[PDB]
Amino acid sequence: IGRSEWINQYRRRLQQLSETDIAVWLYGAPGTGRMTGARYLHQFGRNAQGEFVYRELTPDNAPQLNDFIALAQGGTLVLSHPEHLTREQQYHLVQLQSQEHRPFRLIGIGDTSLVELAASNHIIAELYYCFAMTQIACLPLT
Repeated sequence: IGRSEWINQYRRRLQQLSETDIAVWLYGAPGTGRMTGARYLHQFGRNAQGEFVYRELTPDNAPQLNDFIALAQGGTLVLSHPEHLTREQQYHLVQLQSQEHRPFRLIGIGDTSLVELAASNHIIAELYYCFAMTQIACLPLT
């Protein structure tokens, strides 16, 4: 079973995760150190040099999505409460990821795994598609 195996197993995911440009979904209850993973992931990321932007998406700010993408460019982009985003907005996001070379590394931070979000609140399948492989439960490295 193991006690600290989970962290190393969790830690192992980050180490092997860092090379890939694939979107990572970091989820769990707050204080689970998911935020710490993104910075760690970004810091150990190839695009560490690139701007690192994290946005918590209130409805009022959810509209000016584009500024984050433009500002965020060449570097990791971190967002939460992605569920708010318009289907076209979800799709925009999703389309950019498709290119062989990603414009930005996309990390999704959630209380819960997508699926339970996607089920609970509708999320487009395409957006889900990148997410499904990368959806992770953060473990406190402290």
